[PDB]
Amino acid sequence: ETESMKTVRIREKIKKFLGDRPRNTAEILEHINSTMRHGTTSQQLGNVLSKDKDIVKVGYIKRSGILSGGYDICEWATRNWVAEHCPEWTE
Ligand SMILES: [Cl-]
Repeated sequence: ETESMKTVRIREKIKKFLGDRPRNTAEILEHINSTMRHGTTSQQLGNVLSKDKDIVKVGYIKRSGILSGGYDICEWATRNWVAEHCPEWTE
């Protein structure tokens, strides 16, 4: 019922989802929100992903344009996935 309990539940779902390969924030949000009653927002999810040390940011695209407006897309992986697939990587 608590916000922490929800956040813990969300973290476990995200980690399972990211098991196979890295995914972008939009894909993660769609997955999470497809399997929870209320789910979360892209802003809140970004915070959760950043705060969870088991889930690491592996890429980014930022777009800006006089027509595009601006947006970012971030790519995330589990730390263990990175350790296994990029064994020269460190942070
Ligand atoms: Cl929920």
